[PDB]
Amino acid sequence: SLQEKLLSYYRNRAAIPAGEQARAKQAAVDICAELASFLRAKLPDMPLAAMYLSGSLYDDLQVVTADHIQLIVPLVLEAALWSCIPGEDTIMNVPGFFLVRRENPEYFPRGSSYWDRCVVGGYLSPKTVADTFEKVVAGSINWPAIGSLLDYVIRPAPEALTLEVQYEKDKHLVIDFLPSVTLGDTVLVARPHRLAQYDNLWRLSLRPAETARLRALDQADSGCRSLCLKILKAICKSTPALGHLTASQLTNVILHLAQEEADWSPDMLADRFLQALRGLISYLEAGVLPSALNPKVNLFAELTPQEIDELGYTLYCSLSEPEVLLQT
Repeated sequence: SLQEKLLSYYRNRAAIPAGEQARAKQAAVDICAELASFLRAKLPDMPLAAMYLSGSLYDDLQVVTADHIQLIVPLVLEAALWSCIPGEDTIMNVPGFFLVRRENPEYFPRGSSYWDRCVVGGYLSPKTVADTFEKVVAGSINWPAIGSLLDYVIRPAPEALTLEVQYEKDKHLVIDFLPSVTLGDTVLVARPHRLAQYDNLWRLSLRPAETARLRALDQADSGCRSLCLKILKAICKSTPALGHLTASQLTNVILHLAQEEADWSPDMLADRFLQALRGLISYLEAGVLPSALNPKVNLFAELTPQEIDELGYTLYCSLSEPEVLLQT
């Protein structure tokens, strides 16, 4: 049965050994700690909150291999000096992105804030902020030496704010160094829009709120939404034609489906899985996957039509024998 194959697939492909997760996490904390020491030592005047590790590996949602970790570097911005403007509220009309505006310059003039050195045209520039950290992360810290003390091989990617870490002979971990402005249950990040004319905008991450909503849903009925998600994530991670599908997009298909369908008991996993495949296909066909948390945001807005066709056709052809997705 499909149910049995899905559970076999989760068991044999999707779930990451507790020990492998441990080594990846430790590699990340080692790296974080080294960055914090450098920052506290060479940039002690840079107002930052506590850096913390984040991502699906900390929420029990990472699959196949422990290979991706976010390192959130939150800027401290004075309340009276800055505002965060939603992209959908600007002339450019760019949902999913934000402006961080320097406010009250006539009352608190240029220089009142450390972050004034990263302001361009009255806005905290994500590009200038990222450049500042790039010089630190990619130009100032001795990664060859540090990897040696920790027995890792650490290199910034060519995307210099991405650190490639070899923590085992052939186990590799990517750490994304994300300069951020935390905004409640959401995070603004310096990771440029795919289009070039949308680059002074901070990117809005809804991950923490999406994750919390998913967990709350399963907690209320002891349901299988998270398990279904993990199986979907593993399939897309293991299938080249499906690689453009992101954790967030898959999480939101489940969140919408959770609004339409109440029954996520363990024995309904297979039915939910197929419903999620057909759901995905309909979203791809429309070219629109609205964020379940911010409906103004289309989660497919950064895919091209060719990328969307490949996803849609791959999934559609699979419906005639869904088992092929389980690497069979």
